[PDB]
Amino acid sequence: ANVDEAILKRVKGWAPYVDAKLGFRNHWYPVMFSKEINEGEPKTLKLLGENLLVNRIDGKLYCLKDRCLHRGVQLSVKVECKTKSTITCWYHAWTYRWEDGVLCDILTNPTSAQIGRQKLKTYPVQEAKGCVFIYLGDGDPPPLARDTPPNFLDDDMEILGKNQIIKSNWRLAVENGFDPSHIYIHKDSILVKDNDLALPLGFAPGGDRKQQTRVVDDDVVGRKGVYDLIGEHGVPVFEGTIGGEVVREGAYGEKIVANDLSIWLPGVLKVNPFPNPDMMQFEWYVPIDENTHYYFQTLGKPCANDEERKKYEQEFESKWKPMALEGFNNDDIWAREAMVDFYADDKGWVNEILFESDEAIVAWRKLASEHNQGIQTQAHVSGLEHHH
Amino acid sequence: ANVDEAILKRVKGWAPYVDAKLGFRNHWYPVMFSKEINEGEPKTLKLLGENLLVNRIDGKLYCLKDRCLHRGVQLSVKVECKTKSTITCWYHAWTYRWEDGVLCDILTNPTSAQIGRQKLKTYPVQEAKGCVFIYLGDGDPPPLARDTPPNFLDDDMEILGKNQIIKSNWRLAVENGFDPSHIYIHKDSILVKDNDLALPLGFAPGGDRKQQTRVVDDDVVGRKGVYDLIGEHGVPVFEGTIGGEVVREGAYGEKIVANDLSIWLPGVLKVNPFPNPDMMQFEWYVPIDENTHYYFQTLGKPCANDEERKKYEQEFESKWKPMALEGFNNDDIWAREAMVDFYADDKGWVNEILFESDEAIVAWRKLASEHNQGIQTQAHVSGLEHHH
Amino acid sequence: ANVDEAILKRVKGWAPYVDAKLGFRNHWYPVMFSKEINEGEPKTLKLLGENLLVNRIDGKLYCLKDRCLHRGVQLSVKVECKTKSTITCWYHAWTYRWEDGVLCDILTNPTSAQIGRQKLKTYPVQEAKGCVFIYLGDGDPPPLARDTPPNFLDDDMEILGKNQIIKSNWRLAVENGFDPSHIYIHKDSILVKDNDLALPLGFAPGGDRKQQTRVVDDDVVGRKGVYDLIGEHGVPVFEGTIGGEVVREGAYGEKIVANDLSIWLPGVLKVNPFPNPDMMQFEWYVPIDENTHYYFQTLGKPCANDEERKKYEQEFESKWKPMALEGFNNDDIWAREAMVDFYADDKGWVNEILFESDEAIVAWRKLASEHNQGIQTQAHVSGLEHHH
Amino acid sequence: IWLKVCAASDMQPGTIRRVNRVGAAPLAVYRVGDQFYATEDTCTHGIASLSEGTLDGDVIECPFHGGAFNVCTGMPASSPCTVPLGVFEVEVKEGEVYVAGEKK
Amino acid sequence: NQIWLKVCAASDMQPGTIRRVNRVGAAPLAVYRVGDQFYATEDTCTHGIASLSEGTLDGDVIECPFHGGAFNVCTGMPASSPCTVPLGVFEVEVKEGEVYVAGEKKLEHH
Amino acid sequence: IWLKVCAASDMQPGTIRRVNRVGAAPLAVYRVGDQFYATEDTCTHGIASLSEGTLDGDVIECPFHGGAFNVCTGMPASSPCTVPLGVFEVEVKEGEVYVAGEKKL
Ligand code: FES
Ligand code: FES
Ligand code: FES
Ligand code: FES
Ligand code: FES
Ligand code: FES
Ligand SMILES: [Fe+2]
Ligand SMILES: [Fe+2]
Ligand SMILES: [Fe+2]
Repeated sequence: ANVDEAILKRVKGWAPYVDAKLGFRNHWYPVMFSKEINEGEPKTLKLLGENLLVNRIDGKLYCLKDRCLHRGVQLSVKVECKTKSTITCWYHAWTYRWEDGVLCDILTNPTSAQIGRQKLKTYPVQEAKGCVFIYLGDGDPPPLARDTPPNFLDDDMEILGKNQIIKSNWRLAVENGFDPSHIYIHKDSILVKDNDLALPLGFAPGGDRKQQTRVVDDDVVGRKGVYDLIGEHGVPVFEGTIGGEVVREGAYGEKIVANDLSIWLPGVLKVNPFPNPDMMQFEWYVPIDENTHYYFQTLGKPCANDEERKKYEQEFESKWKPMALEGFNNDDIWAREAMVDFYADDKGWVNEILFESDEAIVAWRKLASEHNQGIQTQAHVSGLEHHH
Repeated sequence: ANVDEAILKRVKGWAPYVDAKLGFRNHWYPVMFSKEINEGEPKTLKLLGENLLVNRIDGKLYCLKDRCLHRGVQLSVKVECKTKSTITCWYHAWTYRWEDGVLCDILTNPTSAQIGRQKLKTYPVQEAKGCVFIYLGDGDPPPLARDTPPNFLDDDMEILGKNQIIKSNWRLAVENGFDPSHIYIHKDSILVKDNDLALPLGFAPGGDRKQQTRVVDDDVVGRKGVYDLIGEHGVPVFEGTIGGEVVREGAYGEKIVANDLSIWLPGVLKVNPFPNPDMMQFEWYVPIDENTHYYFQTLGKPCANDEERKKYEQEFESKWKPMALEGFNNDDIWAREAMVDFYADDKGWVNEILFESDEAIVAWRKLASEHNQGIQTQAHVSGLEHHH
Repeated sequence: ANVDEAILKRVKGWAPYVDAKLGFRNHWYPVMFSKEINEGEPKTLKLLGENLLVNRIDGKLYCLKDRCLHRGVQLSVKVECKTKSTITCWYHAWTYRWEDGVLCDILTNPTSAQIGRQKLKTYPVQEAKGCVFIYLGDGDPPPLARDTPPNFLDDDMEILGKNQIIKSNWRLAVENGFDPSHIYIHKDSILVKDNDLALPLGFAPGGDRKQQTRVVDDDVVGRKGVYDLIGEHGVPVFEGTIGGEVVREGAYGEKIVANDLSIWLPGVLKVNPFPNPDMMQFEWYVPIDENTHYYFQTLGKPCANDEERKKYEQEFESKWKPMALEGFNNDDIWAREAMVDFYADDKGWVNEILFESDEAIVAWRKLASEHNQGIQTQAHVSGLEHHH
Repeated sequence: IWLKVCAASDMQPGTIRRVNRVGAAPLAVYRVGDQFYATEDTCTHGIASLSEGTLDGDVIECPFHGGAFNVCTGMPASSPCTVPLGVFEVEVKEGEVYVAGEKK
Repeated sequence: NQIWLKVCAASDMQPGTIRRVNRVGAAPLAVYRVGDQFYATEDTCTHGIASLSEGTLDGDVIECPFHGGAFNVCTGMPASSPCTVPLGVFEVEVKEGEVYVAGEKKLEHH
Repeated sequence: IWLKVCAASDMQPGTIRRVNRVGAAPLAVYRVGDQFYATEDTCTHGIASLSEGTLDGDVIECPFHGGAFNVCTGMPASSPCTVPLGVFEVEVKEGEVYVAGEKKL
């Protein structure tokens, strides 16, 4: 495990989750957009703490661990693709096939007994909706749909987005996204006014605990997640008061959005409808290492033809990206960064003082602890260890 | 504790002091000047490793821990004082009263069972002589006089000073200030020459070790400190020799200063008279974290009316501050910085080789060990721990 | 030990070497060139983690540990050499003799009982071939020849060089230098074409394991090292292939070089002949701290007279240094740096997957583990510890 | 004022039962051996239900963060809990469990 | 070379010992004696260039002298990290108290 | 040549007794079982008084940093001490302990 055992013993309700500082292994993760990786142009990235290399050959994507088996250097320091189906380490020329990672040649010693008897780690890669997903796991991968929110893969759903590296552990990002009451930080977003949005300040919960969410563990595709139903029995808060006096009010716009929120393993949020009544937002918080994550944002809007796809793209570039993805979510970024210190020593998982709306987050923590496909560990990064 | 147990076991004469890396809890500490904080303008700072917020409401100062009870973010990332007597967290709007830290409201859920059932940590704050003191401790505070050198609070004593952050543990600062032989570093100071001060290179001890210092175990107000008496029976050294040859001379000025020197818990030096015959210097070395401290300097002079105070204030700005506080004490700053490496691994507390004048330092280490009111620990910072 | 006991237990063939993270104590090490240290101008440097001061007095070099015995400050912060044969600490004026480190005076207290009783650590210093060597060890030093490669000290051998600090543990530098197959990284070096060199891409080994090297531990001078004889039975690679197709060719130049390679304790390589058939290269990888080393480069060429020494120097500045030392070796620098991460956690020493030519590196590891004169430890840096 | 909770036999030793109260905060009835105790059910450190925690002797450990309380005094036994639990007097008469109306 | 290679007499090997078998034009083999039974694998560790015959045998598990990795001498399967590639196993038989090892490795199990 | 320290009975085995001399640095007398020993009182590593330390067998531990010396040989027993302690001749006669004016030659 990655956390002090004394702390894990304390969080009995979700120890696996608290231990998953590096994220969950054996799940699909988006890491870039298709148009960002070009033919024969190897790109480097770090996922779940592992340095990876991705390349496009004859249109298809291939993923190799960016670390020579020999002396452990990153092949990317000086890329040497001497043939189209292989890559040669710049150090002693050990050569591997992108297709299966097999060490097929060694230019410095053609007679070496290592030739054909070593294999560099490879990971499945798949492109869908213009997004590049890497299965950071072992063995045959499950269907991509299992690790994607409902409707993301619909035939007509046109996906557009933006991606960046954010300085906070991935879980802080996930929790902030699925946090019902964090809506308060968005009260002054330009999107609220500029898009006539109705947005309350928070919620006065209603009904019992079980009614606050809907745990999905029976989906046929196998996706595991949780729906935030705080608004089904709760009273929306539009007048914020201190000592009984109104000090702040919510937004009374006409457009009703974000009344269908759900978080799904390995860590992707679905906001529907948002940022407009005819759109959806799908965002991932991908673990890069213990301190950072990819904030993979996508906005989906059904389009029936190339004409509507072009129109949507133009609206996206001129409005949605700057007004919503940035104008609205930028506050989410520094919010995540603000929780770093409290959880950096792993003590925040014990000292946090939660309130009613956090029931949604607790549900997520439990689901994640029970249905994740594996805990990434530092040994996975350096090399698994085991003594007879 | 805060230090390797193997080390603490070795320093039997002052283990608590060596363990007090983060400073002593339950003492008053000056952190800024009254003029630095205005009505309704919250100010942040870190004291003994704790992030704090100070505000002035209706002229009176209040101090709250700058950490929300909910998700542990600093309230100061985005200040929201929505009513004169409260501060609202920017994240989920938990609202606290500056007066007692009670969670009086939660805008995102006015029906929360947490309202009125939680309390943000508060610390006593007091202004005296234009200085802001914070009692970084628990329970009812003792009189401020207990933690201040004699005469600092005298009715006619006019106090003027300067404050800044220095990169060295607070203890290194304390020991340098109370170090009888450290005056060697001041041999070329502009103040010595420009103010005709008599300053030897050091002292040849006289009498017994017991006569070298005078410890004050109790006072009218419970003060705890040590007086440096090396000059009572010691022989001032004005000629420095190497192999019998004179290589350096002390300063043969006519002004005799610093004949009365004492260090007091929690860590404040009193030099009288200094830098001139009719003046006094009181300086604190306040722990900010294990690697830094506030070097809070003040110069006091009795003044019977507004006329003398005005004059003094003019002289302070035009002469004393630039010639003494900076021109003299600046050398103390890098001297403190020079000892950091040796004590950074806590091994200097074992490997140091002391000589006679260090009796003063030893006396302070024992006094501090025997009379401090508590050892600040990292647990105080993150949250006290204990299992039944 | 400097490394996890679990790892040392795993590397049964060279545990002392793996543990020698800070380098081997009790060996001579070059740190600068004679012309870089002037009469009466003390120079600082860190060797094996220890801060040292080197000074020239009456043309002879002396070395004192750059750490006052009193409060552990570096004397070099403010150098005070008040008499020709001494140095006085800027803090409390403890004075030491350069020749024996004895505390001979204390300006702040000429009557202290410490005078004449304490001694600052001194290290032997010797100049040879215009290079400054320091014996980082205890007791009377062995002949410098023991820690130098054959011919370096030859009377006619004119030595010229360059030195700099590189960001990698010294061992990664040594192994990269003695690595038979790393020659691949130099395939595009300007020196190759510009000096018409013959340079293969690697070697197909031939013969038994023992024939791959010549271990030297029967040297009358005490020298301990290993010769790389991979070329005696191996077939050099000049046509690199992938899937049978040639993708790279070695250099078919006329000048034969680097056929006589040897590595010697404490960590100095001898390349002969190189960079020209009438020259030799001697380079040290000196430990500064666990993350850095001095890359001390020297090129040697017999010179019968001043006229030849001058012409040699001219070609050195105009050709050898820029085209070889830099033009050829610069690639070795980032190669060393490239191995830092894999070995930083000490796990690389277990997970590395070696091949045939690494037999030379294995031989070196064993030779170094068996014949080093001591393992430098952090305790040597802070102050030896024992309850014996 | 008193509220009939249940028959003493309705609870096995070392178990906990949550007692809901319309228009009021839930309560937790703990059975320590043959003894019965009652406190507020919601942990004073958050929103966790103590009735879903672990009872060790007369000390209840919260399921969320490992904080703990002495079910007899309501005082914190383990961090991070700091705010004392509300204790309710309890009496068993004729094998029947009764809990006081208000905390005391 | 040939089907069965004569190694030595079963009596020339004490239980728990290892013997390296060098072959003309081929990689060396290592023969292990576990009690009164014999097994064989390639002598070179699959993780590097170490000779397993120079390692330590514990029961039916051979530990490599280089990095501590290990293998089961009967199956040739890795028993301890960092080893991950299986060893080739060569059948051994005793004909008239004489130990013989196969010249070709066994073909993949299950 | 000799200074009267105390009666051999005034010191229980395993105890230390400081001896203040006029015009000179203090000495320390240790009783290791039934035999007595003496050395300087000041630790060679600083300004601590070994008489305020802890005696374990024939080894005295300094209260300041844990350094130690063998009270018989005056040789360093534990780091950080490195400088030998001066040893002074002790003599018991007629049930009384005496210490030599100067340290042993
Ligand atoms: S490090 Fe890649 S071939 Fe050697
Ligand atoms: S972190 Fe302050 S109200 Fe939620
Ligand atoms: S630190 Fe050098 S003389 Fe005090
Ligand atoms: S909610 Fe009970 S110990 Fe935190
Ligand atoms: S060579 Fe055998 S474990 Fe590495
Ligand atoms: S003064 Fe005695 S060990 Fe340091
Ligand atoms: Fe948000
Ligand atoms: Fe000073
Ligand atoms: Fe090289």
